[PDB]
Amino acid sequence: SKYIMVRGFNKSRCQRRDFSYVIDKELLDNLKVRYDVAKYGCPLTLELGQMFQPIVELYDENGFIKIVDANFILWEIHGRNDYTFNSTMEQNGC
Amino acid sequence: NYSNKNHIKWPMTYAGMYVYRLKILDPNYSFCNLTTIFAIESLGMIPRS
Amino acid sequence: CGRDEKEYFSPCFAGCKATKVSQTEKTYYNCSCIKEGLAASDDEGQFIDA
Ligand SMILES: *[C@@H]1O[C@H](CO)[C@@H](O[C@@H]2O[C@H](CO)[C@@H](O[C@@H]3O[C@H](CO)[C@@H](O)[C@H](O)[C@@H]3O)[C@H](O)[C@H]2NC(C)=O)[C@H](O)[C@H]1NC(C)=O
Ligand SMILES: *[C@@H]1O[C@H](CO)[C@@H](O[C@@H]2O[C@H](CO)[C@@H](O)[C@H](O)[C@H]2NC(C)=O)[C@H](O)[C@H]1NC(C)=O
Repeated sequence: SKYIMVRGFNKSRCQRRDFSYVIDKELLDNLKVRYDVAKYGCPLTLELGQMFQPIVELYDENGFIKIVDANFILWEIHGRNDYTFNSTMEQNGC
Repeated sequence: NYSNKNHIKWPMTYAGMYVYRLKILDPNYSFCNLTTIFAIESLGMIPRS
Repeated sequence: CGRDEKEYFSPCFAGCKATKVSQTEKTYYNCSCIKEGLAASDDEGQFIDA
C-alpha cells in the first residue's frame, strides 16, 4: 500500500481525452503513439525555456509520510535520446 | 535525487510530448520496486528566418 | 487546419459540434469528423480544438 507519486500530479482530477501522434528520428522507424489519460493521467505543459525536476513523494495507505531523498532514475518509455540532464558528472562529483 | 542540482531539459526547436517512467535506485531503501509514470509536454517554437 | 497539419475543408464538416469564438480568432470544438490528428494541440479555458 506504499508507493511514490511525482509532486503536482492528480490521477483523474483533470479531464481531456485520447490522442494519437507520430514521432520520428528522435527515437533510439515511424511508430504510432497513443496517449490515454487513464494510465499516463495528466499532461504538464512546459514552456520553451523551462526545466523541471520531478520531486517524488512517498505515500502510505492513508497519506504521504515523507519526501523520498533516495536516488531515482527517469526515462521516457518509448525510447528517445533528446532529453538531457543539465548537471555534469564533475558538478555532482565522481 | 532531491536536493540535487540537475533538472531534465528538452530541445527548444519544437514542442514535444513525452511519457516518463521513474524508478527509485537506492538498493537499501525499500523491499519491492517503487515506480511511477507521468508526462511532460514541451513548447519550443522555431523563429521565421 | 487540424493539428496533424492536414488541411480540412468546411470547418463545420470537420465534425465540430461546438464552437467557442474569442475576440481575435475563430475556433471549433468537439471536431468529430477529424481523424486522430491532434498531436499536442492546445487551448486554455477549453482543451483541444481546431
Ligand atoms: C540545473 O538547473 C537548475 C535550474 O532549474 C539549477 O538549480 C538552480 O541553481 C541555482 C544555482 O546554481 C540556484 O540559484 C541560487 O541558489 C541559491 C542556493 O542557496 C539561492 O540562495 C539563490 O536565491 C538562487 O536561487 C537556483 O535556486 C536553483 N534552482 C532552484 C529552483 O532552486 C541547477 O543548479 C542546474 N545545475 C547545475 C549543475 O548548476
Ligand atoms: C462537446 O463539448 C462539450 C464541451 O465543449 C462537452 O461537454 C460535456 O457535455 C456532456 C453532455 O452529454 C455533459 O454531461 C458534460 O458534463 C460536459 N462536460 C463538461 C466538462 O461540462 C461534451 O462532452 C462534448 N461532446 C462529446 C460527445 O463528448
